[PDB]
Amino acid sequence: ISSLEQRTLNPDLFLYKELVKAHLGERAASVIGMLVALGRLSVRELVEKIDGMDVDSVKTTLVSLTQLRCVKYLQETAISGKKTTYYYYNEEGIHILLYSGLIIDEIITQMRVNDEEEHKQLVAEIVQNVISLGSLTVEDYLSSVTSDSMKYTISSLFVQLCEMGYLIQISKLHYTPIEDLWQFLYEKHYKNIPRNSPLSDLKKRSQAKMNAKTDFAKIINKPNELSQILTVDPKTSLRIVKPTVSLTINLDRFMKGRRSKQLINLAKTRVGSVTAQVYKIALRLTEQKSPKIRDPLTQTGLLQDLEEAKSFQDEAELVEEKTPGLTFNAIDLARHLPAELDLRPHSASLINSHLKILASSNFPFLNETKPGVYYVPYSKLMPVLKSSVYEYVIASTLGPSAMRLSRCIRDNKLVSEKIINSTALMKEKDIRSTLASLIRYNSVEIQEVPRTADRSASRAVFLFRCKETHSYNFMRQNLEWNMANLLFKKEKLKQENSTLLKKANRDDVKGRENELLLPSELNQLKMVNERELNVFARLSRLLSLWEVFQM
Amino acid sequence: MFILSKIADLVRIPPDQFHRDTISAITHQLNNKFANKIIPNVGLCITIYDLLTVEEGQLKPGDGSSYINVTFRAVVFKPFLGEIVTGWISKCTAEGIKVSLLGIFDDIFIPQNMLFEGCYYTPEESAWIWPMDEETKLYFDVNEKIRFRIEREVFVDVKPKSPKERELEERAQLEEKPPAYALLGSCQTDGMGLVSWWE
Amino acid sequence: YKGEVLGITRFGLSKMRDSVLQLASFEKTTDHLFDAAFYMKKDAVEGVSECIILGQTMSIGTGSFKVVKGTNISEKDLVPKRCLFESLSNEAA
Amino acid sequence: EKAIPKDQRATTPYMTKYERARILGTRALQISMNAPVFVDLEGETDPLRIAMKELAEKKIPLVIRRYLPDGSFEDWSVEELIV
Amino acid sequence: TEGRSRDGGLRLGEMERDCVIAYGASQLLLERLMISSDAFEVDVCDKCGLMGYSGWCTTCKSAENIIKMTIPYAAKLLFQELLSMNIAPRLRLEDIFQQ
Amino acid sequence: MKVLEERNAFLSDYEVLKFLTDLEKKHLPYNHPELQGITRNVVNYLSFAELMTKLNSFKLFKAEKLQIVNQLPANMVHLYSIVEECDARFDEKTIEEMLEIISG
Amino acid sequence: KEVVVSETPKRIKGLEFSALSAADIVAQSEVEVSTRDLFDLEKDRAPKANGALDPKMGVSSSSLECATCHGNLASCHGHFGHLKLALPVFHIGYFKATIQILQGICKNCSAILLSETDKRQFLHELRRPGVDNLRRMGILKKILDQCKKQRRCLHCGALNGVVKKAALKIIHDTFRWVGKKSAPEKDIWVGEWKEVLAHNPELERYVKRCMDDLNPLKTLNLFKQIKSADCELLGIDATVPSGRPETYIWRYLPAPPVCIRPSVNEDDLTVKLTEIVWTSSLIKAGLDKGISINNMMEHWDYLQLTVAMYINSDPIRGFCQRLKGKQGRFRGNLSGKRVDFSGRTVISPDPNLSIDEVAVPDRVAKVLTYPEKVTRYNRHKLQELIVNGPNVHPGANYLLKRNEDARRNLRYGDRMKLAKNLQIGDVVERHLEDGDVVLFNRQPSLHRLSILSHYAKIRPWRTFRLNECVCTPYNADFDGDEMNLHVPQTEEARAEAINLMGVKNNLLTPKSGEPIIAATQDFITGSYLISHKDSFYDRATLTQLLSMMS
Ligand SMILES: [Zn+2]
Ligand SMILES: [Zn+2]
Ligand SMILES: [Zn+2]
Repeated sequence: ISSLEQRTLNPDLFLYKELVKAHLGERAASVIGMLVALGRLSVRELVEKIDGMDVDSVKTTLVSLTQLRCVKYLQETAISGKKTTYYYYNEEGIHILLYSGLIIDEIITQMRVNDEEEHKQLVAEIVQNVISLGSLTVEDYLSSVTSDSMKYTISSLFVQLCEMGYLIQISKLHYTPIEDLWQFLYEKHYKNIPRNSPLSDLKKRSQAKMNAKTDFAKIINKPNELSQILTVDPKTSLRIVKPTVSLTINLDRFMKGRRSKQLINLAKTRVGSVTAQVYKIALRLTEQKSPKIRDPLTQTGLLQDLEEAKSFQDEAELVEEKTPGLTFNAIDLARHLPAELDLRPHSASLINSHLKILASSNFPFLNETKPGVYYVPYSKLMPVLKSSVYEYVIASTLGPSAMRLSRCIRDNKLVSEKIINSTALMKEKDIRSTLASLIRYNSVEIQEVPRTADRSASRAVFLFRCKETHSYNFMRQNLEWNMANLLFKKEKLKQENSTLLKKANRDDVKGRENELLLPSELNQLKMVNERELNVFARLSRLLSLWEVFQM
Repeated sequence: MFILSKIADLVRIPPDQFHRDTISAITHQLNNKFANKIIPNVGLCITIYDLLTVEEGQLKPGDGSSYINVTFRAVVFKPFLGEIVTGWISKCTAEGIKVSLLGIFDDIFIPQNMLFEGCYYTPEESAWIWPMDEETKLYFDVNEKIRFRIEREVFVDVKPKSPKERELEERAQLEEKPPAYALLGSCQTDGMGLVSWWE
Repeated sequence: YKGEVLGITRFGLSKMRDSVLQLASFEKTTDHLFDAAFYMKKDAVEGVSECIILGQTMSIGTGSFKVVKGTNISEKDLVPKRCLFESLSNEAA
Repeated sequence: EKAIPKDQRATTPYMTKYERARILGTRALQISMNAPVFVDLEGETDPLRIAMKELAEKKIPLVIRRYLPDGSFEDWSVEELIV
Repeated sequence: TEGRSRDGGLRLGEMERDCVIAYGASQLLLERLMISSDAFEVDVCDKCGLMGYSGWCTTCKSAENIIKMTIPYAAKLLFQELLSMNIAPRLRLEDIFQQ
Repeated sequence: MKVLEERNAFLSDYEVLKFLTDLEKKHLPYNHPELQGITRNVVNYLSFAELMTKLNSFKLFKAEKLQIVNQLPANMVHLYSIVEECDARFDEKTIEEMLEIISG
Repeated sequence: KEVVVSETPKRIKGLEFSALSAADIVAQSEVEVSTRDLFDLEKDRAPKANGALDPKMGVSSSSLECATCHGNLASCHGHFGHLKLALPVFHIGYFKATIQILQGICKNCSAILLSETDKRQFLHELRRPGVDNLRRMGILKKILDQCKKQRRCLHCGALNGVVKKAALKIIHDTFRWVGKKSAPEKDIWVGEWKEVLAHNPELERYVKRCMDDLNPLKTLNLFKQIKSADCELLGIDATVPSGRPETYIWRYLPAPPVCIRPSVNEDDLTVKLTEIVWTSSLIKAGLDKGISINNMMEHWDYLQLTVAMYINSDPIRGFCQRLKGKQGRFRGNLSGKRVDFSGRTVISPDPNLSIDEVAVPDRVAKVLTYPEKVTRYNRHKLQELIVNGPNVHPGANYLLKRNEDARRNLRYGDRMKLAKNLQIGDVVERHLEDGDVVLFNRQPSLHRLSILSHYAKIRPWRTFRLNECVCTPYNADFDGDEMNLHVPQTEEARAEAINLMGVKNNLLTPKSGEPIIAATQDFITGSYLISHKDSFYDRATLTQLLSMMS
């Protein structure tokens, strides 16, 4: 009765096999199950691993998974000359299946600042089939609509929404792995050397590297460059979309807007209540030009040495305060500050009054270079954002006393139990219990001393570290397993009530005032689709906690 | 109703039965295996109709009995969708009716939605009554020639329980099982039900 | 026959015998079958050491062949039967 | 798929002594399970020595499936082999 | 059992096994080692490869694909001592007869 | 055990009754507790070369055609019960024309 | 009514080896062993439920019965249980291979410490058709010593030293490859000692020995993040759901069946299982009442010590000690084993019986039987053996009917009644007769001719009498040594023994194709003394001498 078979699954294999078995069929899950469980795979390798589908029925799925961006392939060859495609998986093609209810209700809430209209029903409908078809142009969607009063309306909001982000065209860089896109680009700048060049080999290595570093950042921003918007007034409507491009959705602008949703939630518990609203519009303006939640240059390798991580932290702190969009003052907020703020009329001097208070808090919300020019730090706040929410998931679940030790161990950072009860104020068996229920998770390690020759625990005192990444990666996937378990029990419940749901779709297409049935099962259907909507409620609640540690 | 089915199988001929003709020696073993027995998911076999292909008899190092791979055809009671079938009424239960078929296949059930228009059960005499007309109340009596159309066959995959559970129910039995294969008969249209209404 | 001089000691049989239970009766310690479980090896039951461990007949000597009892059908009565409803239904459709 | 037609049977026409022991051990196993014998047994009861009689007059109704290491198999009747 | 002052049992061990392999006598070796020393009718499972009781598999609660085989009891005793050491000898079975 | 195809062909019940009468002559000891009982209970339960032509000339469908020669309709409503769309798919005058085929 | 049941005779084609999951151990379990109380002493020392020796796990006596299959000691197959360990411990058999994958992962984010360009190069070397066992173990070493070469990760900026042993501890030193460089890991390292060493400098003497330890509560949690696209690059192949590397840490422990460890006197394994349970109880109750970290580790190193003694114990026998030695399983129960229908007797000479015969004592022939299955041809013969019964030699000890699956003992009852009712398929066990195939060896069995096959001959003394020309392959003489007679029991095993192992067919050694059964020491002398040049015989002496040999 207790799900113990699922306690032994790889929680990303158990997740990714469930985000496609519910949405796609049970054949797409079998393919992408092997791609997670075996890495890179050919087609002639998948037909030897699956054993239950032949060489063409897997090719039915491969041309459909790439439609939904769930496969990030590569078409490369050996030295003999046979071009063998090694299909991979990608997570962001699966996360759009995971965030799929949040993406629609984000673009609804972001498109309430441009038109007071039913676009919250209408722009939700256009984004509903940019995801369910993955890649599409505009005119095939314009082919299905007939009324030009609405056809011009949807074509207007296409270029309006794509103006401020959320949609870019598809490319091969969307379907090629970043670490293999990097090394081929790294080898463009290696064989371009003069033959028998007198440069030393470490400098020969660095000549290939920093030439490719700005070259790698160039290729990523090529879809971020707005060349798709270039269809300028052929008869009217000074900017519209390009028809011949296949227009997809990006996630790096959504997650960036999703990160900004987290930071206003941190601010509501530390720095006032009305001034956090001022903080909300502040980050909402300087939003699209913000750096990503995760540099794709990190996952290309490049951390074999110590200095390139320092080189990454050079440009990471560079962009948060030396970007022409990301430098703002208290003057610019009132241009987009709406009405009904009621900060007791609004004026930029009182804005700078409540912009000063977002500097003096211990959390680096808004530091400043110039006294009017404020900016939000990202390399300094995001490694303390996740440290704050991790302390309260421990506090909510393991009691509030477990929060006390998890910070007392954090600053003292090699503390022992003789020093705990000096710097804590509980009874010692209560200390030795709530610490014991906290080593079971990776929130603390234990640092032993070998007082004797061997590392004996008889006469030895133990010390207590608090590692960041071991405590986080465990909490990252304790949620990710719980996120996947919850969809497993969703799908198992819908599949055992299949003869109800088949009757609920066929006999009563319209006649649901009586169901053309008995009232002894519509109440039973009521407690199915309530739990079927309550499970996605707990999904979105959990997904906000999970996405913190993704950054 | 009666169809044939190409079935491949591995038979065991004990070596005392080598004196027979090898055609009749195979079919005797096949009739031991298939007569009066539900083939899973195709219905009730009756006899073995012919033989199509035998191999050469292969032997284990265990015993001397030869093992022949044989493919054959057998008669099998599989009535198709919507077929007018007769029978003889066994008992009128409260929720439906079960009708015998002269010991061949007695697991027939006709539910409420498969009866006539307005049939009600009488617990005082265990009989179904249908109010036909001004002369309303007709009689679904017991052990007479019935006429009814089947609707759907069912394949109850019977499943043996655990030996700790198989023995505890056997222990308390000393002081019903689900039929593996059954039919959903119906009396929707006129002409159905009793044959005496239309003989 | 593996290209080098192997020898009939413990390393030479490991080159020869890719199996687990044949080398297990060779050994005097026990960790030859823990990395059989770790690296998840999957051996056949072909060699005569593990044939008699698992109790099934080795394939040398009298197990080298198979004995078959020939049937005396000779395609005589393996003509199929009538089924003259298909002669009826050919005229139907 | 796999078979060898009896005009291109490559192997030996002589009965291997390992074949002779399983043929007599099989046929004696059948005879002890009440199988009918084909030789005029002169009042003997033991199922081995009856089976040795049948191999002398070549009256033993078995064939031998000589498997080849590729997967093929030749079939040789026991009255065809040379003992 | 062991010894002389019991009922008895004469050990056939590791060196006469070698002798009857050299004769090629394969059913004697099957009989003298398994059939008349320790024969054991056991119930394997076909999808798991583990041994079930009473025609019933335990690691998959079904009597469905249980096969009944004869095996040396010392090989049964071996497998249940390997499952306790946390290795799993999973028997992979197949049919004896070509189709 | 494998069933290769579930329905090789249909069987008109005269073929089955002709088969099992030959089985009773062939099996007259050969006592089966299961076979000999059920092959007796099916032949009393079930209780041709000229009728196999005129039904096929009517262009009725072979699925429901077999039940005409399996059990014989003693009434017009039973003949209505076999063929679906008896009044709509074809005319009325040939329906009683099939009735003397039943008596013949 | 009833379903067509079918069965095919099958055959083992392979063994597959893997560890079990925590879900595979529970799925085969019948009880969860939770108490150390073997017996409740108030109910006459009966085996207490949910402890060890619980009757759902099997039975040790033939009087009591099991609680799962309800079979006695003869027919119970034995049933497992399991045993949930709080604070998991390292498996002692996989402890070498727990090391070899900690030498292969990041130890911060637990990603593999390899680049991609050689990774897909390595996977081509392993997925190729030319892979053998030690070939793959050679590649898996070739990709492990290469993995110990790289000093940082590709996924995070952590640096990684070496990881090795310490008994049952695993120790990572992050440093020893920093030299003088690699500041920020060392900076937070030497920064955090100043919170302690500036308080109590007694621990300053032990700073060079304090390294980053890897206890099984965080070695387990480090294994749960290896993201199994590269477990096959650790030699795992994680397509199987028990592939995953954290299945090699003892979270759950199977309690073996009571058939594996009986009670004659508790067993060595039964007393080890309770000790493991007791330690787990001390640990689980200690984690909630509040115990110190100094004695939590003292118990949890002791719990790991017991399970280490449970498998190896290297003076009690573990499980590995039951499998090792020439008295253990592999040579002592699987290759060699005491057999039935055998006898052992002093040998003795007999020139009068043929070279293919052996003289069996008629006291052994009364106890060594043959399962003669009755037919048409020996129906009258076996009826005479029934009525003679077990105590005269042309006789029989048992009778096993066609269906009654229990041997009627001919010592009791009316034997004339059972002889008229002798069917055509039921087995008598008749006494060893003249001409039965027997086996016969000397032990020490040096060569192939050291076990041969004869025809029995039934004689009135108490000793085996082979011919003297046959004592050369056994390499024996008549000085008090003994031989071993084996009576085969099946018609196939009786016919392979007389035809392949017969004396007349084995008259030559296979070593060189030379005669090995020929005239012995005293049959060469009497033969030389006849064919000596001056022996002359008349008709009276000659024809008497020709009648000696005939
Ligand atoms: Zn199983
Ligand atoms: Zn039991
Ligand atoms: Zn790393």
